[PDB]
Amino acid sequence: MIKEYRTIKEVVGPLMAVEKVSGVKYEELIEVRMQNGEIRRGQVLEVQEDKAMVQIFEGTSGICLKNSSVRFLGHPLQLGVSEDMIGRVFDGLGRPKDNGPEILPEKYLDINGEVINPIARDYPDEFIQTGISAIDHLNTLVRGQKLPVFSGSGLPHKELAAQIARQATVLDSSDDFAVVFAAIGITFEEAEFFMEDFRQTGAIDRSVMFMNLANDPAIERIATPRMALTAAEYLAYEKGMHVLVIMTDMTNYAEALREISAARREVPGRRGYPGYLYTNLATLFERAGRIRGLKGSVTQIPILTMPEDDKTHPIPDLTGYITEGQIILTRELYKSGIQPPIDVLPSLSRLKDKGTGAGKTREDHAATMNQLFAAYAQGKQAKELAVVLGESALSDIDKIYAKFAERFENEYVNQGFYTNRTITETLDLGWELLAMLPRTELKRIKDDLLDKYL
Amino acid sequence: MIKEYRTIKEVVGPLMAVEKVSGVKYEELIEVRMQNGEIRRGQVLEVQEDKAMVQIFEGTSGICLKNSSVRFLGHPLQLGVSEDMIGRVFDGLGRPKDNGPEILPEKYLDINGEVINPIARDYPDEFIQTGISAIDHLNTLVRGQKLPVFSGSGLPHKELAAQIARQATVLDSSDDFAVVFAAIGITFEEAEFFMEDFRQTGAIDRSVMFMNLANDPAIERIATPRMALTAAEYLAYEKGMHVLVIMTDMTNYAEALREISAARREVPGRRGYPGYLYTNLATLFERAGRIRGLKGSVTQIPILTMPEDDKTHPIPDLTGYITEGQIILTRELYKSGIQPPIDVLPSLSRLKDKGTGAGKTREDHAATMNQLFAAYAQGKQAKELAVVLGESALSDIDKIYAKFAERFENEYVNQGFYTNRTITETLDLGWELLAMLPRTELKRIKDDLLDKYL
Amino acid sequence: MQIGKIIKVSGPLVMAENMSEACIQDMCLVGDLGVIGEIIEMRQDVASIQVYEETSGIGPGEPVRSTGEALSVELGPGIISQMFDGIQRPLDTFMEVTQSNFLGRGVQLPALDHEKQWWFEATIEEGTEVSAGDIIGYVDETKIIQHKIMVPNGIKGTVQKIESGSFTIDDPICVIETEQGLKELTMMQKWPVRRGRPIKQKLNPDVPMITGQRVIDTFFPVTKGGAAAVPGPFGAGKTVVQHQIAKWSDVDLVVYVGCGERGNEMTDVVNEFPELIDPNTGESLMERTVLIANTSNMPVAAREASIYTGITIAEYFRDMGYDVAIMADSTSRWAEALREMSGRLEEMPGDEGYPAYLGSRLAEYYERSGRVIALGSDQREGSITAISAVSPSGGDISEPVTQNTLRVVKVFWGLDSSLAQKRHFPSINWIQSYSLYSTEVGRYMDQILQQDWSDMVTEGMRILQEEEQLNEIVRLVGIDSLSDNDRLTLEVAKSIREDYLQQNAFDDVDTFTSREKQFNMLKVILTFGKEARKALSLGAYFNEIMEGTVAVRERISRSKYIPEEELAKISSINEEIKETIQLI
Ligand SMILES: Nc1ncnc2c1ncn2[C@@H]1O[C@H](COP(=O)(O)OP(=O)(O)O)[C@@H](O)[C@H]1O
Ligand SMILES: [Mg+2]
Repeated sequence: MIKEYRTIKEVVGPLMAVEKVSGVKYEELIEVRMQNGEIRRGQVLEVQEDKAMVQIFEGTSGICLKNSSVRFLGHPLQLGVSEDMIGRVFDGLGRPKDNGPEILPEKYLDINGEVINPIARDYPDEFIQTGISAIDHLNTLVRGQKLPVFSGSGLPHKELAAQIARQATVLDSSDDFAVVFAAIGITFEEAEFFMEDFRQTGAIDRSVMFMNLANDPAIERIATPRMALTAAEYLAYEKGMHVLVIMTDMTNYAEALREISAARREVPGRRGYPGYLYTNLATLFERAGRIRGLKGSVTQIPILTMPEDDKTHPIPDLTGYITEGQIILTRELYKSGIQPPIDVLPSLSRLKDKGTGAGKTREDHAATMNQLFAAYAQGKQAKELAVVLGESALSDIDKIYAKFAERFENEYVNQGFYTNRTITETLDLGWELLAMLPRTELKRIKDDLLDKYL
Repeated sequence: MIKEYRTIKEVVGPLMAVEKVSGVKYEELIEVRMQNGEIRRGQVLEVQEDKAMVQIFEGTSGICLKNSSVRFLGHPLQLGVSEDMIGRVFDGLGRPKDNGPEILPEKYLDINGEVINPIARDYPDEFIQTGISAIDHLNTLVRGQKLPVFSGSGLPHKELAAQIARQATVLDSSDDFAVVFAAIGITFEEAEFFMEDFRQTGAIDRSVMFMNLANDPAIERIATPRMALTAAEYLAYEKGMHVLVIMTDMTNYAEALREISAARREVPGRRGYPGYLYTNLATLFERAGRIRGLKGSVTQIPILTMPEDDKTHPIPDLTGYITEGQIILTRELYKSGIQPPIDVLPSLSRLKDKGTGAGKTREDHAATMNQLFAAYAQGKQAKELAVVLGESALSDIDKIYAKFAERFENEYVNQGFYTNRTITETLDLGWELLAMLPRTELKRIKDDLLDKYL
Repeated sequence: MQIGKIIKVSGPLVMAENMSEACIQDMCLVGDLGVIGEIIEMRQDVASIQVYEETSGIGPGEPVRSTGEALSVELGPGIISQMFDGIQRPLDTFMEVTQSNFLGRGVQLPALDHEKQWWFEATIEEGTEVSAGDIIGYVDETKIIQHKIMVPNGIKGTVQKIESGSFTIDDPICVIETEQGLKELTMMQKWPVRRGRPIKQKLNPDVPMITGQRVIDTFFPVTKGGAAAVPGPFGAGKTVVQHQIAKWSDVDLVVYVGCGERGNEMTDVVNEFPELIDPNTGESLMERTVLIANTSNMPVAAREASIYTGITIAEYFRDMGYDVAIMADSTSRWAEALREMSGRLEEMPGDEGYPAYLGSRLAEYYERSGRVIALGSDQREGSITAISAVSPSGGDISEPVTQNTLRVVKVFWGLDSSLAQKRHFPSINWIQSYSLYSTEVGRYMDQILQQDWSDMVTEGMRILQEEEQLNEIVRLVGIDSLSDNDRLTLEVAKSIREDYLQQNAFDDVDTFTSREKQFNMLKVILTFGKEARKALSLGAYFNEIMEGTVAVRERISRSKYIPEEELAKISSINEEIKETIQLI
């Protein structure tokens, strides 16, 4: 039975109040039909007795309290799913924006999804050869892992995003990634860059895209990740696909969340950001992983720009607390013409233990992982004081470290935005990337792999 | 007489609202009889018309509203004072904890007490020898003074307080301090430290304990100090005993005071603490000193841990505005093995001048203090210069003062927590330190004292 | 019975009228679904309810029924080796009943199996007078852990009838002749989680726990019945530290609480623990462990319940005379849950938005931990060691949750990002971290090892502290300006950090280090220092010592990988150190 109330009691700013209602639930989705034919989407924030406080996505501007109609849909914010979402481009609310054949959805799903039972979860251990050695060796990605990229404005994180989408795939398997891309609150020309790249590479023919622009309503920017993840969990846990999800910019998502919070007159937490920012972001990143007895997986790669290049900022900080590692891009490297400008020292992966030694490489280059970490650390401390001051403490124990950096960032870490290298190649180049440090310097447990190749 | 009310209106956290009452007075003690027979007490915070707002000491957990009654006892919260309190251990509300007999009270005294007439006051003159050089010499304690200790989490403020109460003595006939201890939200281990120390020295037989621990209700912490101070002033002004009052933790008292003010939705001051934080602490610390024509006294040594080691925090800041000086412990000195870790530079005693000199302590007391202080401040500034810049940057006169401050901390301030130095030993030790300095730079000591002593 | 009615839904806060007979802290079924909620406030007939499940799609008009009891846990045989919800719901049974891989709501499930048969062995004779805490028999729940059936609080009388046999946790197994009449007992007892289980008295935690972690057990030890906080930035090693403790500690039972963290981390525990076998006994880790999981995208209010569920279960086995270690990861999410409900209740801050009673809530939690004397005639000893992780924003430990924790606990393991960035694990900052048990632990270690271990810890710490001061000078002037004695001190300090402090948790041998191995390892490192100190005084230079000791120092750097059954290959370095340096 279709419900619609035609009398609005109170409108204070972006907030509304509807009286004499019944059977209206929390987080229920509503529609307001304007006197000029326009239809605006809304959301029930709170319900007392015969009253319902709701918020309109497009704002309450130009709304009459006697000449308007508020339809209560009897369901929360949903997404229309189907077999024919691949190859299509959608809105921030799941509406077609590519002007193709409109699809008749099989069903509608709550965009909040459901929490996977931790017992029913299947821990990720399948290695993903991203092609990028900085990632593949030191910060290894795994199917089902949530591994974000921390960048800054002006840095090539968009180039790194497209790169990973192009060349990432699972070893010794016919499985190909189904990419769900989600643009969040970005400009038209920013969104056009992705639309163009996906068409030229043909990645669009194997992808679902949810494009949310900068001048779209703030609520829609918030709904976009949940729209994309609902489509991701659908293609994975119902179609058996291995879905790769990529979102940008998460900073925009947080800023939209901050705006919405202030509109609801909620007291700001640390640095003016909501107290539930950790929780809110956790309802997105935890959607990744695998399930026992079910084919398919969900892999997330969030992307964000760190405000003022500050890592202690709430947005990347709380992201680092939730996700299983992070990939850092610095301007100091990017200024050296390094693409990708990945700094391996602040970078991390929490699921690299079972990914290594199984898919690769039986400790062949899984073992050197902790060395290149520890050696590049002293290699940087040495290069720091040896550049600004005179002769290094030792040219065999202190300036030898400097030799193993400059080229091993201009070569070992360089790679290319449209360049793809295999893991074998990476472990090939890697043994050659120790250029040039003698056998005295490699302080590892083995002498075996120090003799097989140079 | 009075009667019980079954007209409780609401239970919200630590607050209760009663309706349809009469004859209810401000700050009146109440009792809450629950349906299970359990009794909780509280006091009136605000009363108007037929309503009354009270705070519940034990809390409102498990209270059924419909089957509970409230008694109005017709008097504020009192303490049954007796000389049989000595050697007994009570809880936060002044009730037996040592499984002993019920005290047969001489009288009941309102725990808020009354303010001493400034004319009737007797100025604290009598020097107290704590045996600690950093106190006796530089920040002198006098009988009747309120001299607190500003500490931090992990710092030995317990050892310092225990040492004072164990070694404090005037140089005249009386060698008897009655110790009134008030535990406020402290842990079991911190409570056991004082218990074991008082038991081994036999101080437990001449002391009065008011113990409110961390597992005990927080709202009781508001009445606990007033309970102790009322006992303190009773034994001092009505029984003629020289009372030494030890209180910890004072920070826990402010937190409890902040819980009530938050629950009552009052307008906060700096960092959420009430606007009356200064005045409220003042009703506690002003409760000290001597009275004309009366023997015995009340000496307070409050203890608070400075949040974030920040002195500018409202709790240590407002306390400094109230008390007559403060003994500050720092982490930099505790890590250097200094016992006690007293930093004298921010330390102070506002009653040292008229408590020392000729006739009390020794004629060179004031001069040596100011000279040691200035030289110590100069040396610490020289050490900082030796940190930011090289040792070469330091002049010959800088190294001498830097070494002075180093030995001043090692041999003078650092004496141990169980060593009792006499005032003469302290002053003599002061001259042996000044001997490290050039005679020409002693610009705070006249030639009279400079020739007589080394 | 009185049936309430919802009048207000706003996030996890629900208000309902027609509940005048309702009580504070009582549990109630909320709405059509019957989701689990707790009453926290009450204004006349309307009660404010805190729901521990999702409240989306719930509105006014729906019924609310009070259970008449507080948030409680089921305590009895069949509680060990189980992974529970925030409010103690079997996640495995939840998966079986609901036939779903996801978490629904409004589904009631008993915490234990009331159908399973257990063998109850009576150990008390009839005609014996008992009270709260007294053992009447036990159940071999696991081959090691005896589940001792104790008399519940409030029961007092004589044992009239009792007999051994196969019963369930519902069947009466013992009859008590009390003053109020006759009361029959079961193997199960219920207890409110917000109320700490009664004890006779608390005791001083003076016995060091063997965590197996060298940096901890040596320099910043925690005692059985002690509390330790682990504040640090993300990726510092907080969760890894608690994992190592939960698996290597010389503790009878382990209660791990996953509070608002990752779901994969609880999955990793519940999967690997049954595969980790103790060679001495043969039992797996899971047979001494109880799991409580409420992830970050699970209901936020249930983060608080997960804490009280875990500590109460810890208290239950504590009263049996067992040592129990409870891990809370992370306690910051608990505070966030308190902040969430604080704003919903229109309350007043508070620091950083937290409720004003945050400090009290935390202080009450850690005070429930400690070494105690359990109730009973035999006066048995129990203890609860609390290991809590704190997650400061940006690593800034001056935030409320960390400060309020450091004022009630005595152990502080401050993690450092720069150490983690150097792959120096664990990332404990040896300069700023501390343990106020170190002195009492010191005399214990000296007494049980019959060695000057306390002096060894002090000396090793002095070198680390002197290193920092020397590292200030090398920053201004070159390293080559230092004396040979200072150059030696730096090299010994390097050995302390790299060979002793650095400890990989993913290495088969390095993951654990026994007390005997820690002694031999530290003695060797300090032996090289003293012998090289003598050499310098006897004319030898610094460089000549280092070059001629490459081989022996290499044995030192690998003494962490020496198998436990052959520790003699570590102590023989002491002889080699003296011999090789004497040759110089
Ligand atoms: N003791 C350790 N040994 C080896 N690696 C560690 C250790 N502690 C942490 N790490 C590494 O650091 C990362 C951080 O682990 P985790 O404990 O989850 O961080 P946090 O709990 O502080 O967020 C892990 O992925 C792990 O690889
Ligand atoms: Mg973690």
